[PDB]
Parts: sequence; structure tokens; C-alpha cells
Amino acid sequence: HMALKFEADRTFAVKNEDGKIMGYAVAMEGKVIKPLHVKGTIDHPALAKLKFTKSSSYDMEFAKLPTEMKSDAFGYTTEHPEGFYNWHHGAVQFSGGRFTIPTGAGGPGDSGRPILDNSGKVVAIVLGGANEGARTALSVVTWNKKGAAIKTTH
Repeated sequence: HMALKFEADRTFAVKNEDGKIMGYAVAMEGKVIKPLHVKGTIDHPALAKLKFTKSSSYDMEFAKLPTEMKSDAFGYTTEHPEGFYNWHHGAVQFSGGRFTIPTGAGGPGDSGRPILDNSGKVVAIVLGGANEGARTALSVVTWNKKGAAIKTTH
């Protein structure tokens, strides 16, 4: 058998030719999903071979996950009450209908990262951020109870 793995693979860097991280893709709900504007390749042997469907109106592109990758994907939840959430760089506020973070928590290369509740479900995917000074308001994709995509930008 090949070395035993002990962690689930579900967030993947997207890199240009130089190896610069341009953003992220996630495995979630049977798909690999990434922002369309995030340009480059996923350094994963199975994902890099997939043919992606573009949905430019949500700044999204996606493909069906390889079967062996399905069990390890994020779950999504439509429930996002006002409060605080989590991402790689710390707390993400949800208030007044917007996700915000402290300015400079992000970087240019963090597009495509998920925002998660405390149970570890994804509530949104980050597209970008508008710098408003102390706070940065995030542009995100969410999906409703019918599974319909929603892009919200500030």
C-alpha cells in the first residue's frame, strides 16, 4: 500500500507557471469549485486533469469530483445567522448582510478560500474584498435552499 494518509484533502492551491499561489479551489458537495478569475493550475494529479464548467456570472468554475475524493469534501450549509465565522486568517463577521474581515487579514492570493461555521460547514466562498479602511467587505458566493448560486459583491 501507498504511505497512509491521516488528513482529508479539500482545499487546494491554484498556481501559475512560476508556482505563485493565485488562489484556492475546494472540494465541496461532490464538486471541485474555484473562482473563475483565479488563473492557473491545481497541483493535484486528479484535479488537474478535470474539465471545468465556467459560470462567469458568479465568477465560478467547477467540475465533478473524482469518486475517491467525494467523502473528504466540505459540507455546505445555507444557515448563516448574524455573528462570527472562521477562515484561514481568523474571524469573519457576518452583519448587515455582509461578510467582513479586518483589513490586511487577507492577501491577494486568498480568493477561493471558504468561510466556515464552528461545526466546520462552509457558509460561503471568498471571491474578493473591498478595502474600506479598518474593515474589508468580502465579495462571496453562497447558495440558497434550492441550491441556486448567489454572488454578493460590495
